[PDB]
Amino acid sequence: NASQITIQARLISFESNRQQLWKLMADLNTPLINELLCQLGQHPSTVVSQLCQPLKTDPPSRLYMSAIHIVDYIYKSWSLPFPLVFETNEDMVWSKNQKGRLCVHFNGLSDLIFEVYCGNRQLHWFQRFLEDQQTKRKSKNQHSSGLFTLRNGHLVWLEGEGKGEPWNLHHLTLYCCVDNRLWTEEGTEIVRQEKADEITKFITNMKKKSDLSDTQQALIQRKQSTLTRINNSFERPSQPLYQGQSHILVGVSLGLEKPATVAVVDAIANKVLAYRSIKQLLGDNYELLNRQRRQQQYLSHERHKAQKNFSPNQFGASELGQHIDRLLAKAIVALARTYKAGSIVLPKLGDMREVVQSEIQAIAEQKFPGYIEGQQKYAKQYRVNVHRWSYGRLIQSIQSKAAQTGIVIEEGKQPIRGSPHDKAKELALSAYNLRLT
RNA sequence: UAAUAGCGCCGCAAUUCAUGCUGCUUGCAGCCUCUGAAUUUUGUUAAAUGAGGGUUAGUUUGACUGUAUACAGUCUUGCUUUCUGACCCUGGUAGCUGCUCACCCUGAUGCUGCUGUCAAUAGACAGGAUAGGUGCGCUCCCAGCAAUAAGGGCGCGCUGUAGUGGCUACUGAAUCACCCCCGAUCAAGGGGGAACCCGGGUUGAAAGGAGAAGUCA
DNA sequence: GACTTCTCAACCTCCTA
DNA sequence: TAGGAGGTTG
Repeated sequence: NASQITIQARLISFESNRQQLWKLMADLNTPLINELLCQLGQHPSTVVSQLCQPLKTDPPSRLYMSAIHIVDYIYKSWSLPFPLVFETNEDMVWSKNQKGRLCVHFNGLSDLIFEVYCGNRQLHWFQRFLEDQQTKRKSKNQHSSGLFTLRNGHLVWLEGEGKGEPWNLHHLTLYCCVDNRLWTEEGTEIVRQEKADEITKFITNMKKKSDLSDTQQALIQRKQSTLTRINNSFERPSQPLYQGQSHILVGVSLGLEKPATVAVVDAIANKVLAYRSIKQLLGDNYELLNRQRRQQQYLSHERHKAQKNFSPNQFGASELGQHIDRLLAKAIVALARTYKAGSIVLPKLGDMREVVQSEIQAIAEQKFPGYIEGQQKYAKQYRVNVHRWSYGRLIQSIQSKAAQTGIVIEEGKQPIRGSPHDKAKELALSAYNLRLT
């Protein structure tokens, strides 16, 4: 699931409650470090479960389980404590304070009621969590847990500049992972379909082998309980999702001179419905692209100047590149949705060094026809000014936005040469040609 | 005193276009009114970019419902970012750390560069982001430096007190989004104005997917 | 900071209120 | 009886 998103909010409680939480978070981060050395040594994560059992009594029943999950994630990789991650829809017990504000009541923290401070841009998510738990409560456990839009969340701390306090210094911040497709009823239908198929496959696979007479029956019981409860739905808003025209393919072309260009082209026909260039996708946000290029030049010169012995290089850095890589994805997806596009085509990220090198060469021979010295000099001067874009965050942001809206993404092969509009059109057509296979 | 030239950018002009407009003939035909694209050629334009360091639980970007992408209704919380304004500053004082250096010569993706006044010492003091060059920046150029790229020479294995940096602690100013006043700042809002529009509104906007750990750049 | 992997329960099952 | 906290699992 690439459609799922993460929301955040700041929690606000008394000084005493924060004190208890800080003490427990320290008493939980201290032993999980000890669990690491024990865990890592034996391998050269199922055994980890009974590995923590002796560690239980050494120094929050649901919270000791939490540290187990974090380690498993680190292993498979190959004064703030670590976040307390809640890998359960039902770990948090939402409520509404007497003053109307929401509250969170964590499972292991019986007396720790935090007040939820968030933004109105995303208060509807917390209200949805509340309504979901309330709907389960009204139905008396007759709704499957797969559909409360709240997959998991982890509580983190944050740094402050007061420099005078153990926790008054630090700010709580809740990070709930919420499946965006789980908001509308029609999307929850597809989510229910996929989850039912997964449950069927998993139960068939597990029935095909033999397990313990009690754990196997209990897990299978939960499976059919989920299958029974999942058919009863919630009173969620209805939206017609997205239709998608198969023949219409929005082709997106990445380069150096133009950071990104698009081409809405028919595939059954051979006509381009409408091109858009980088100056036209970024409506009134083009000065942002220019100043980001200037900043990426300045920061690269500074990084080169710093050489080997340096102070931290984030001086003057920002997330302007990310803001532009999101403004661009929003515009590209909106353009796709306007023309009923069924898919957005993106270049393979692997072919993004060869493409930029070839584009630099093409510009060089375009300026200096055969004067090789001038071509090399201009290539150097161009690489000085027009730095390489960040073609990873852009492809990722488009993948997120399109998946959220409902537009599937395919990948083709960007042509080596030609005008950026022609490159985009031919990429889009090549994608359809390969889809025909 | 000098900044030629070069490259990126930004507009301003032309020209050809269509990603545009109109016409139906529905894919052709005109054109350039708009919206843009592509060349090349300009820098007057109060034309458009750009313009040191900071300052808001800042405004807008919102949800659902009914109707037809709009409007009406209801709810709304201050999270993380990005711009634009506006404002403030160009800092103390007290410790500590890092680097560099006998001298020349080359002069680096090196350093520094604003006004005014006083001295005309090398610095103060008042202003202050229009801050060396050009419409705007640069790893380019220019002026001074250059021991703090690199290399070359060359005194007695040293030349070492200065030049630059970093850090902590307590501090200074602005704690803002029409303006002021009193608050809050693990929360908390209230009060008083003014302009504009028609007792109500307005008095800038945007975007969010997080975390972990590696691989590096 | 910017690129690369990786994660995104759930009904059961007691046990106090 | 309805939450609260644990419990377990490919």
